[PDB]
Amino acid sequence: RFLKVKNWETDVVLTDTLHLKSTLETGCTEHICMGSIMLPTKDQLFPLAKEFLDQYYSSIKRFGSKAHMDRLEEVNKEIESTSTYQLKDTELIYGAKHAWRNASRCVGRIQWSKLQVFDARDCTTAHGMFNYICNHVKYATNKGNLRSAITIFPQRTDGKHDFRVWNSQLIRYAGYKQPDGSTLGDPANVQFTEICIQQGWKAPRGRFDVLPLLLQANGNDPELFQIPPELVLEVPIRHPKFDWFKDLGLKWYGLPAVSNMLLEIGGLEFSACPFSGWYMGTEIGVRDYCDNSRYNILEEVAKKMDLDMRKTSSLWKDQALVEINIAVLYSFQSDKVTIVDHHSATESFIKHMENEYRCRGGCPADWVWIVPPMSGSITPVFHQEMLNYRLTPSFEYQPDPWNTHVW
Amino acid sequence: RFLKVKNWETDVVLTDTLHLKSTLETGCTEHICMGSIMLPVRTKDQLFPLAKEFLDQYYSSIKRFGSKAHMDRLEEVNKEIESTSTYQLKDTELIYGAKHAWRNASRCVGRIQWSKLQVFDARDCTTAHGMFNYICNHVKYATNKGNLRSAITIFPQRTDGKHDFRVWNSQLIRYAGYKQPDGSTLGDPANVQFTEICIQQGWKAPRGRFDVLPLLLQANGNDPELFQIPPELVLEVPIRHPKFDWFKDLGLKWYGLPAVSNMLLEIGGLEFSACPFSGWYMGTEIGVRDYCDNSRYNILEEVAKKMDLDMRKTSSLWKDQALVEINIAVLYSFQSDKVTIVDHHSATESFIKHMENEYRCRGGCPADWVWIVPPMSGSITPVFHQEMLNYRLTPSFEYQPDPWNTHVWKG
Ligand code: HEM
Ligand code: HEM
Ligand SMILES: Cc1cc(N)nc(CCc2cncc(N3CCOCC3)c2)c1
Ligand SMILES: Cc1cc(N)nc(CCc2cncc(N3CCOCC3)c2)c1
Ligand SMILES: C[C@H](O)[C@H](O)[C@H]1CNc2nc(N)[nH]c(=O)c2N1
Ligand SMILES: C[C@H](O)[C@H](O)[C@H]1CNc2nc(N)[nH]c(=O)c2N1
Ligand SMILES: [Zn+2]
Repeated sequence: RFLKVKNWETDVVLTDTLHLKSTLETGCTEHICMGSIMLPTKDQLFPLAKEFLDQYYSSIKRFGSKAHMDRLEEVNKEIESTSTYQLKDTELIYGAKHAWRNASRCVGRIQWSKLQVFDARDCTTAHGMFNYICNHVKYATNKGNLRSAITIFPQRTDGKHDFRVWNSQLIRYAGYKQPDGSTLGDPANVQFTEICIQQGWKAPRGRFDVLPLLLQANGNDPELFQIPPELVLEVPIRHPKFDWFKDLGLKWYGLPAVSNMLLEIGGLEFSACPFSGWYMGTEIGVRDYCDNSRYNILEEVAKKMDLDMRKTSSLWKDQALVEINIAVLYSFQSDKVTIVDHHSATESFIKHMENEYRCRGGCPADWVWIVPPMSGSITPVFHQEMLNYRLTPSFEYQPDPWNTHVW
Repeated sequence: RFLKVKNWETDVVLTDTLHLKSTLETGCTEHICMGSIMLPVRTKDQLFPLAKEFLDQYYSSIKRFGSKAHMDRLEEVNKEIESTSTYQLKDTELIYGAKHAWRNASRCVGRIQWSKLQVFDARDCTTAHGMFNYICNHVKYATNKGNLRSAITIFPQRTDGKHDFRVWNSQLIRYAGYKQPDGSTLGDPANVQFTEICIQQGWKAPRGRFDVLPLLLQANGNDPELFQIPPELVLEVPIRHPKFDWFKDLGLKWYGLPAVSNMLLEIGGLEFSACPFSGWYMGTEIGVRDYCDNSRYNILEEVAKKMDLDMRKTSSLWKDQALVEINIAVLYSFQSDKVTIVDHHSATESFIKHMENEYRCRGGCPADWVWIVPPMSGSITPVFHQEMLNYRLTPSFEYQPDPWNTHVWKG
């Protein structure tokens, strides 16, 4: 019931007690572990609201106060009457920050308290949504000095009036299938890129075409909008030692901005809540560039290095992987765009974890996602035992809109 | 109940039904995953169900379930239990059992080799000297002049737990580690405590950086005895790099034979507390963990210095750059000396094929992702993108406490 987590590199042991407040289920059972699986009414709503407001007033050292009691009362009133309720701005801000704080797969949570929250609950149209997203992007990019932010659109009602951003990130490159069987651009977006064209997008059929936004307001049909290019800060990729690198023609964007998740606060569901921070180097260089199902350029970089690609045991893949990540980190720092290497980030997360164990009594963490895709065991998170469980408020996954949307 | 696992690189989906035959716990609950946690006297009462369950498996595998041969064996075992509180495995059962323990080892990326395991029955062993001889023969056979062969040696099973056989070493071959007055460490930091135990037990320590530890062997619950493995039986590989001539000057070498000796083999309710098993190394085990862990030989610094990497900011990825060269060197050295070894790309690719095969013919393959995924270059191996189910089948290898923490000293 009270749990121990050991670091095996430093022998340090923390005691987790926060997990006893775990509400949601994990997929796992006493018989089977699923830690590596990617995705496993009025009555319902009242307790959910109470649990939240309780922890809120607790955080502000005003638990059991009349302000607490009165709010619990008032929210209770509003639910019995309207079958839902609205969050005060302070609650909303607390809720968003805490959903990040509870994101077990996020290595960047040491920054959790410095989240800019833009309240877009007054939004009513796709054009209104577009305005808010543009402003989000601009605030967050900040000429390269990136800042964490979330923009929150109206909460779900009867499920027929959902607000959705159909893109998975605010900023991604298009994917096109070629007649010659291969793929141009980003293969991960071939379907979304189809839907865009299917909805009227004029694709320049290039390799790094910033996708248009597809915005759905109030359960309506989704509309297309192009982000002003001047707001999409991109970084050309060069190597600090290999001149030929530039010739590969690689660039990537500076703003990672997740837009398809569902924010749940106090039993309320915010289906459109795009949020952004800044990249860890490996996300781009390792995943985006070198994954087979992506830009998959390892072979090309390897050939320009003239490494022996005759036998896997020359580790040419690994050698190429390193230069590529060296270059990505190099380009961003050169262009003065915020980015963090996997060493510094994981070290930050260790400090954060210790902080959370000390001031909160634990920190839900998912080892499978915290450990970077390269160099895993030379980072301190590798040797860190972690406990995974789900606390609310939270970001949850949600189905792709196109499967759901009644047209 | 069916369970689906997906590969996100290939979209190959698999169905698990094998998890239904799982009985042991995992550590996880509906409200917590402990999947990244490293660690999660038996009566006639629970013993016979365990016996029966095993013998049913065994006779299914040889296509003789429900046979008279099957039934007589059950009644044989039953009577042996109620009259002697334990029972003895036939040799055929012991072999079947050890192979399956490996096959069920959810943390082992090397399980594709599981059917080819030489099993040495050391159950007639009664003394430490007898243990030394068995272990020496295991090492000689397994090493096979560098053309390594998988093997396991099985010593007598636990009885009342007051007469255990144990190998006190964690691996049959390992380098000493000595803590110095100034706080630093000579040798392998992982083995400091064991080295001390040995030294206390009368081992004369050469005190170098690559001293092969002696065997500390407990037979029948008696106090353990020291034995030195004959050096001619200890295959070692000088580490050098194919491009970097200064690399040999680092003075590194490693032993060829990975051989785990502190685990507990459970078959049909029987506990075999001494069961050293060995295979061959995956490159990263040496080049990533043994050399580059902070709490091990920690040569990342020096290698990076000699490559003259930019070590002022970690953003140069000097740590990663050096890590790769060390692993290239480990592979290059073993291959050049014709000592069997596998790189992490070949190993994980093979495990993936094995796994898919296990799903088809067997209905599943329990796998611990946290352990299967290699400790460098993780996402450019196919296992990174593979959803895996973890659960516990028997027979199995279990951890067991260190013997110096439980042993009752005789004198
Ligand atoms: C500020 C710097 C940030 C860094 C360095 C960072 C880093 C990461 C990384 C590396 C992942 C792993 C996902 C993958 O590799 O595919 C991740 C996931 C995640 N991050 Fe953070 N992030 C940052 C900001 C944020 C912010 C501002 C939020 C929310 C307010 C957030 C919420 C999440 C969530 C919910 C996930 C899990 C998403 C999923 O399940 O796919 N992150 N983050
Ligand atoms: C023959 C080639 C083999 C290879 C390449 C191999 C590879 C590995 C690796 C890399 C690990 C994880 C090690 C680590 O944490 O550093 C492992 C774990 C394991 N292997 Fe294998 N192995 C092989 C043979 C065997 C054999 C013959 C057995 C038993 C008969 C076996 C049983 C196990 C067990 C029980 C574990 C879990 C160890 C632990 O929890 O500490 N392996 N294997
Ligand atoms: C804010 C942020 C910063 C950062 N450095 N990295 C990410 C991760 C982006 C990201 C990571 N993993 C899965 C998704 N998807 C969108 C959510 O649904 C699954 C796919 C997105 C997000
Ligand atoms: C047989 C075999 C082959 C191979 N290539 N690699 C290993 C490594 C097994 C291994 C890895 N890590 C810790 C332990 N220990 C044994 C259990 O107790 C802790 C030490 C064992 C074993
Ligand atoms: C905390 C975590 O479980 C621990 O560091 C594990 C992670 N994965 C591992 N994987 C392997 N192969 N070997 C290990 O020792 C570990 N250690
Ligand atoms: C199958 C496996 O769970 C899948 O590849 C996971 C593994 N770990 C990950 N870790 C991060 N950071 N991001 C990911 O997308 C994944 N994918
Ligand atoms: Zn689990």
